[PDB]
Amino acid sequence: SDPSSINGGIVVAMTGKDCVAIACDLRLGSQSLGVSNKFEKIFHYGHVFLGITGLATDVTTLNEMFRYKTNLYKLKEERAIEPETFTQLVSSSLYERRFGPYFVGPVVAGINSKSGKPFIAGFDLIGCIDEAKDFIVSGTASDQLFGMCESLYEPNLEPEDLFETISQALLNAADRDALSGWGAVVYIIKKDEVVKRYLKMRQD
Amino acid sequence: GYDRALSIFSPDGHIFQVEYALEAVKRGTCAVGVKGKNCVVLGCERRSTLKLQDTRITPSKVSKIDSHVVLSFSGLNADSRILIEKARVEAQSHRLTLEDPVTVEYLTRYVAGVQQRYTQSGGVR
Amino acid sequence: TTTLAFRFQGGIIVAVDSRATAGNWVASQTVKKVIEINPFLLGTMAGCAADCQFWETWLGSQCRLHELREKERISVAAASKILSNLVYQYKGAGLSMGTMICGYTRKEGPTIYYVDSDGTRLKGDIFCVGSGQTFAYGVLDSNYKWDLSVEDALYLGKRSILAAAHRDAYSGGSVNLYHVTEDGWIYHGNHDVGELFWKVKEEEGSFNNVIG
Amino acid sequence: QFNPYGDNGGTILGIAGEDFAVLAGDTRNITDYSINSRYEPKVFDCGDNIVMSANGFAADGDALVKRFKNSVKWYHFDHNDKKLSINSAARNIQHLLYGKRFFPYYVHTIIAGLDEDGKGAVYSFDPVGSYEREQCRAGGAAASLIMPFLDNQVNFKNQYEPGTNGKVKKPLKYLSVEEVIKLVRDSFTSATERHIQVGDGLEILIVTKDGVRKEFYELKRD
Amino acid sequence: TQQPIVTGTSVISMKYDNGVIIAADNLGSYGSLLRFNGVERLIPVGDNTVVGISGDISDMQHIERLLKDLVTENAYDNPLADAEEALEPSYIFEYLATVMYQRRSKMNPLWNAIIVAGVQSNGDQFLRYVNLLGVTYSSPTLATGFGAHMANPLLRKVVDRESDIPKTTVQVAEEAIVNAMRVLYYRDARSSRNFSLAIIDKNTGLTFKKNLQVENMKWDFAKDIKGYGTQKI
Amino acid sequence: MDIILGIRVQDSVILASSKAVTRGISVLKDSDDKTRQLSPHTLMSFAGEAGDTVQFAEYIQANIQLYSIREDYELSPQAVSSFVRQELAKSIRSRRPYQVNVLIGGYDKKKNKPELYQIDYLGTKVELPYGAHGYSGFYTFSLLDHHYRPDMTTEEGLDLLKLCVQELEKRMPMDFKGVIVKIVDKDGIRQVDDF
Amino acid sequence: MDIILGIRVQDSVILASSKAVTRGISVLKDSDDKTRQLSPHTLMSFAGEAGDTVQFAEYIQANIQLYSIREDYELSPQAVSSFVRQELAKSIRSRRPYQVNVLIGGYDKKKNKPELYQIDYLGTKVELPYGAHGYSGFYTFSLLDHHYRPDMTTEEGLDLLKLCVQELEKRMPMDFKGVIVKIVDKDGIRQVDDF
Amino acid sequence: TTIVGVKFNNGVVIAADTRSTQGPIVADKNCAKLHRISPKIWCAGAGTAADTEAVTQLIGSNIELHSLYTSREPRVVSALQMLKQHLFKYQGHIGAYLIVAGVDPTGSHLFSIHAHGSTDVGYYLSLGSGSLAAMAVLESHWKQDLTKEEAIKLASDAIQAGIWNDLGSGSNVDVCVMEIGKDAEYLRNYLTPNVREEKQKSYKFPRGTTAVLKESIVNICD
Amino acid sequence: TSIMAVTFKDGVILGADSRTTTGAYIANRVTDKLTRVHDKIWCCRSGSAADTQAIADIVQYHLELYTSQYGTPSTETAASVFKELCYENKDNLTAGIIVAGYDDKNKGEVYTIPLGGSVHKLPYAIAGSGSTFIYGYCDKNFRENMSKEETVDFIKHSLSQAIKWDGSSGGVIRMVVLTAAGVERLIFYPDEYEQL
Amino acid sequence: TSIMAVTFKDGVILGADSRTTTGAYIANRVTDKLTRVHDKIWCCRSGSAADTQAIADIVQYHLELYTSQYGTPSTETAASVFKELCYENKDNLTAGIIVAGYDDKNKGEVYTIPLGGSVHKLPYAIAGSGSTFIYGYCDKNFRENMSKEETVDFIKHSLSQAIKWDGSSGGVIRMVVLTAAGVERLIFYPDEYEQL
Ligand SMILES: [Mg+2]
Ligand SMILES: [Mg+2]
Ligand SMILES: [Mg+2]
Ligand SMILES: [Mg+2]
Repeated sequence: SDPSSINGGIVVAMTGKDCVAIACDLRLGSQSLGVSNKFEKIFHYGHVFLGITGLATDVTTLNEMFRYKTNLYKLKEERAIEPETFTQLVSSSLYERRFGPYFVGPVVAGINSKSGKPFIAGFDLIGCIDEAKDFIVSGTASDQLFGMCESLYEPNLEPEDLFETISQALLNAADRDALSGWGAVVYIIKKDEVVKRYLKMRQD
Repeated sequence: GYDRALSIFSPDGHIFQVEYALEAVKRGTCAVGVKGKNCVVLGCERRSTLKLQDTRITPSKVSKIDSHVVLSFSGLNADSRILIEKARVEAQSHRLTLEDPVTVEYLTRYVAGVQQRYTQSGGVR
Repeated sequence: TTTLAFRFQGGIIVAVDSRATAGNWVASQTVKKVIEINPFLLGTMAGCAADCQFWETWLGSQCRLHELREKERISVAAASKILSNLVYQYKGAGLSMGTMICGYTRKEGPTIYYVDSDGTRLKGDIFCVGSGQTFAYGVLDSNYKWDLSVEDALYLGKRSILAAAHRDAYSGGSVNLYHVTEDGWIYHGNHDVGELFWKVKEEEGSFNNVIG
Repeated sequence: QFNPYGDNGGTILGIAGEDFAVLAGDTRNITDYSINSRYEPKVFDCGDNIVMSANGFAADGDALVKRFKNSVKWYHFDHNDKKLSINSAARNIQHLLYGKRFFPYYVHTIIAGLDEDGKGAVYSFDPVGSYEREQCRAGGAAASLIMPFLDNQVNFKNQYEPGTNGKVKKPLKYLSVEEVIKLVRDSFTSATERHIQVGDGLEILIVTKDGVRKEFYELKRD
Repeated sequence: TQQPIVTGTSVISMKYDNGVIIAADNLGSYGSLLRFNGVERLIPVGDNTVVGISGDISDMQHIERLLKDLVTENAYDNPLADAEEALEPSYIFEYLATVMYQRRSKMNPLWNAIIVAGVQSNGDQFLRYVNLLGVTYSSPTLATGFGAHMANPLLRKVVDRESDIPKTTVQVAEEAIVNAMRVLYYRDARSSRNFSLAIIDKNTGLTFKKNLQVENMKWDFAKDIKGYGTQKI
Repeated sequence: MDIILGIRVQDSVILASSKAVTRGISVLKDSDDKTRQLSPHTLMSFAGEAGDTVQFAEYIQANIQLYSIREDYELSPQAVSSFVRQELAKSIRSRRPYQVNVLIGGYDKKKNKPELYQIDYLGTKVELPYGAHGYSGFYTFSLLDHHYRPDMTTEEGLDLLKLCVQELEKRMPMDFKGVIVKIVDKDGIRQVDDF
Repeated sequence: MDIILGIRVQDSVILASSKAVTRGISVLKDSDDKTRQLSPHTLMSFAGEAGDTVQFAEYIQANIQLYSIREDYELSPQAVSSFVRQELAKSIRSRRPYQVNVLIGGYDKKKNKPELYQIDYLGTKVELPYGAHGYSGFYTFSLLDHHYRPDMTTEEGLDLLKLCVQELEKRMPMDFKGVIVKIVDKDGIRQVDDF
Repeated sequence: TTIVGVKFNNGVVIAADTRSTQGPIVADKNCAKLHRISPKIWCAGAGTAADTEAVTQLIGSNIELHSLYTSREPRVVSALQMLKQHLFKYQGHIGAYLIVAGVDPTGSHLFSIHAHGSTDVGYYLSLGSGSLAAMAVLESHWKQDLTKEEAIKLASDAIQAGIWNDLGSGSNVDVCVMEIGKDAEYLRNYLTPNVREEKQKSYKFPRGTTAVLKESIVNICD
Repeated sequence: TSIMAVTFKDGVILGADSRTTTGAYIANRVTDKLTRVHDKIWCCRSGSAADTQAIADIVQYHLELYTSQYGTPSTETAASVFKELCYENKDNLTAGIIVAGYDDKNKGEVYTIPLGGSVHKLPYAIAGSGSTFIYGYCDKNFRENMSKEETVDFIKHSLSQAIKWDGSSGGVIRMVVLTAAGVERLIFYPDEYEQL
Repeated sequence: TSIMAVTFKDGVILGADSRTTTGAYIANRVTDKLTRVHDKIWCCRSGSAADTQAIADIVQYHLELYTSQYGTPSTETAASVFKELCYENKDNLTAGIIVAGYDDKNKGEVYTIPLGGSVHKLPYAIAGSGSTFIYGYCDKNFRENMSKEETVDFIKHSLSQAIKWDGSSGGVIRMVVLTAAGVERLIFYPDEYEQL
């Protein structure tokens, strides 16, 4: 009965040279039972990408909530929300439920359309912002991801090289976690193009 | 506890207590075993100095150890009961753990082992 | 863990996985969950690694002492009972074992005994033990027949572990196969689930739930 | 109520080559959020070309190593100075661990050396005595950080041959002592960055047919 | 299963170029009550070892008796008891460490943290720690209780690693110890002003100092501190 | 309340639900229909805490029927499933949550496609080719992984379903008294009377 | 281990015992014989804690067989039941008691009468015309109170037993996979192969 | 976490380390723990990270509105009073432990605030897991009538003590100096004594190493 | 904590130590436990620092508002406001407060308010964890209508012993003198009081 | 309970109250808590009455057997035997014993043995629930080498205050004087000591 490890799953985000990457596994289970291998944990609102790990009902609920809020933002502001602004919105929304929190580990990723600066961020379940140049990790194999990212990561990687680093970080972290894996998706995000790749991995 | 080594070697290399136990066997009533092609027969002598006996209730010379094995003897009658009891207990213990009754060789090996133990244990004859 | 063993026309199939877990941490993917007691006796391991590994190797020593003393290979029944009587002495102390003693002898023929740490001992044709036992049962029962060939039987045992490795989070790594005949046991290799899954998916047309 | 166990932190790492083996471990000893020692060795030469480390609760670790060292000494007395093979040592350690099944040594044990064919060997144990021979094993506090990195770099897991449509795997091969030490040093520096109980110093024991050699490296002290 | 009743607080120690220094205050606390004020928690063994003990005082007194008996036992049938076959710090430590671990393994510990400071026969400095769990470790600076949190940081600024030991004199080392004892008196609620200090040098031998006091204390700044926020008067 | 299964085939969705209602050491009923028609082409089966299951199912039914009348229009299975999920998502953080797990089998008339949604009491929604709640999945999922094909007919889906029930009847500890099978397709919802 | 029944009729004792062996959410076996022949005219069925049941049954069996060999004589059902009771009476105040309930069905050759004894794990012995252990009694006792007659034949006793099994199969929550029936009479112990 | 506050001649200085933990794992190796309540009133937080940030931002927002309303520069006692009444109302459930420091028309101020709502005054303070290591330094070297440069040294020395001796603290030292009559100077990464050493190897993969099943262009535009 | 308030000829004196502990750690060794709620009405705080600060602040607010409307409040009135807060919120408070004040009519007065929220007017009062060790000393040495110097010596000697035996008490001895003359703050350092 | 032992010029004096309570009920108001383990070695008992009586009886046996073999035991020896019992059986005992005795060589000596079973030789000792209230008074008023009359007044005044504040203490004040002259029993009633 630990909300953060009932459904399982992982998200990882990295920065590169004029680009960002965000990736996640596809597993959704009920403890030992694998239920779905199509459960994607990454969503996007305009050009800002959000990955969410943890309790699957809250993953879904928060996606619907941030879609709701970014749509109203766009109508009123007459422009798409930026990663820096969205990060503050995620934090505010999570802390609003301080004593009844969503059991999640969100990860923001994106490129600022004005400045062109690659941006990533992570949060704890009550909204504490973890800003980072290098990488952000979340989920039931976060320890494994921290180890993989710390050793494999180097600054200023090109999109094609960054893809290999983030993919290998996720895959090998997932294979050392029982509640993660069952497929994987990787988003490579450039200033004005986004490539989505499904990875081949072991299905156990 | 009584520890005395009763069964011991002599200068000539004999254990007299074991050899004197054989003399007790030589005194006992005769017992014979003959095995055929599809059977075994155990014959036993009963001395005829004892009349007015009750043959219904008098301990029989041949004793069943299990439903498939029997034991006859010659020598001290009281001593034989201790071996027979131990043998019967081992027979049931074997069925319990091995899920199979004892072989005749196994049962013999057990009884023989008990007899041997009493030739080099303290305080026993 | 997922282990199985079933009886059929051509003897006994035994199949296990190779994953070891400490909570949600995958400790190992290359664990030997079959113990080779002797050329005619196998033992499967589920539950606590140390309990299974220690006591089943101890069991082999006891089986060896039996054939020295009795000049005859121990029966599957007698071997299984030594283990079951041992764990029964420890009942309540916290041993965790789900084991299957499999073998062939002249008097018994191909025989499988299920033995666990709370003292249960059962003879049977089909058994699956472990966290993924239900997944293995589902595939095994629906495709099982007595008149299976040795080839089809080996595959079914392999396919049943694969099914469990896929669905059960605490089962995986690889599949270890064994076949037991009148002549003894025969090892049929280590099969990595990483490659085996895609091979089976393609050739069989199964596993449509997965993104191919 | 009295708690007989404690956590002394630290992490260990064993890798097996073709004709050699390494057993590495950091020299930091901790309790809670305090540092007890920046240099307290926990990888030991036990004789007969066997190196051993029992990481976790240091008191149990020291006790186990001490008992195994003593087991080697008596193996020489009782069996005409015969060399204790790595496989025989492994089985012996299982009985030491399982002997306290109901009051366990709270340690992850790893031993390293050469097998009877002269090839590199590493054996790893759980607290209660289950063991397995492996090419690769990380143990202790930062095991979860280091182990998946080893799967990727030592055993080449999830790495396919470029251009083969993910059909042909990257072939397995033995690593040189130079390449292994690089992976060890990079593993420990990475662990030192992301784990608070890991740091101060790194001590590596290398085992070849010639003997047991030592190497020491500084780690971050924060 | 125990609980400590009458307790002693921090024991602090460090190595210097020619030997070791160890110190501990003279208090025997009874929970929050500062019950006993004349308690010696540094116990010399021979002329080359000082054992410093914190935690349960009843168990400390038991350990005193064990050490006292060890000296007696070592002298039996031993013509070289005051020479080559005299008790070393390493012998005394290993004995205690064996006892501490045996007692924890029987779920009946000696509720203590112990530091054995001394100088070996070959001139090498000996400094090692053992506690109720049987846990042992060595370091250029060692401390127990609050001393681990507050003294070690100050002592490690003097001797941060092995190579700093030859560069550290007895004057500098003692000053750091005395300074650490003052800091503990400021910040440890179960500490006293009165303490004992022992120096084991390879040349000058065992120097045992009793009835030392914490002095040169800064309290004057307290007069200016008023209220807890807004209060001006 | 125990066994509820779902299989989405080529042109229909098949729901199978156990007939047993057990309280204590007594099977009180052996003909219980654990499902409610939410709309002509949408069916919801349910299982969980006693009382809550029916109360929730009927509450949803009323809301969907209210929507149908108001707009003179049938909501899509996707729309109904999202509504149901949200209600369960609200419920889990209430004073006393609905402990009810559901399967929603529907035929989308606009897409001309069958759809099966699995939703647990936490509000965890997933679209699946086949689904189950409770201990049922531990046997059926592996069986369906093997035998299921996406292009199967309704008759083939029923034979596949028979294979699941047989396995459950063999290995399940409790007697669930068989199942009621219902088919959801383009022509609506009908019950298989002989199973 | 769950259902064990006993019915003493005119000239025999009939024991019916369930075939299911369940562990967790899996029926591991559906052909388990929960009984041991203690002597040619005495049969004991058993149910309770896993491991203990068989261990106890076989221990008793060995002791009675040992007695048979020693005296070349079969103990009466009353004598065997008293021995069994005493062993359970010792057990309940041990460090770890045998959690095993038994029925002892025997035919006394000296009295020419069938006898049925019900003994629970506490060592509580009662001689009865019909008996049961566990939840079984809550259904069967009332049924037998109604239909049972003391002068019934073996065939009538089997039909009465069929009526009990049917009621259990209808109202019991768990699937116990039918029963193995054995008859104890003057001619010894035999099994009814088709039930 | 290690945080300190030190008063001097014409102002006050605060300092902090830059390690953010997640149990024994280091999540952020260079987080900013020094927060702004108002331009010349800064805050250092320990305990529950979200609570320290949320509470400092809320009071900072209300302080700004108060400053606009009163046409006056915000006072430290106002931030202190607003923080402690908010924290007290939640009875310690908001795990915010702060060191508050700043300058205003009344002078220079230094306070500590605890989660339950209690406040303290002082010339030198320390909070966090490394507070005892830091306070040991402060009790050794603090004196009356410190200069700006002496205070910055003392403060950063106190943080270093925590960085080296406390496992919960690490990486860099941040400082903020608030002097009377001057603008406050925030010194991000004032010290950087824990630089990661060059790795022994580059783990840049050959392109094509990762097996792929599907590629697709994602539409982010309208 | 060791706190006390003593009435004498010219008025009243409040006394206190300066130690605040978190377990065995001294969080503050120079705490000011003597707090003003009005010009010549002060209090000594013991128990939860969060609770006693919150209470004292609310009382200070009430007495400031009282003064604006009705003029200077009596010491009894101040004690009544403390009591009202401590009594009505007794389930959620851990506060042991001694109230002391000087009127021109009533002269020096002392009220003690223990955990439950009862009120007790006394010639002198002692409270805090360290007070237990000086019940005997204070009872034997307290006299009514003492001089200023005698009352200072009494408080100094009393708290010196409380500090000596109580680990939770220590640091400096702060004192506040309340008379017709005005308000005087006194401080006494360890080197003086320890060797009494 | 309120118990104390005080060394002085001519020897040592043991003092104690006479109240034994079961909760708030006084089971015995005239208890004798001063108990002889040898001619001129006595003890004051506090804690579990069953435990302290059992211990004192065993000690009395050991010292009687000691005397038969080795002659008169020292006060240190008596304290050692108490300690051995209290320390080795610390898990099953609740005993706080003060040992006091007179040698001709060593004169008056006092040893206190708290709960844990540690031993502490002191010029004077106080123990029992009521001792907490007189740590301050005793520390300020105790002098070494007092006369008999001065030591009697010290114990009387001290226990009077302990009794005054401790509900678990009361009744009469019993005292036992140990000198070269011999053994003298003293008793003091409420009407005398209450109004000191
Ligand atoms: Mg995985
Ligand atoms: Mg799996
Ligand atoms: Mg580190
Ligand atoms: Mg004090």
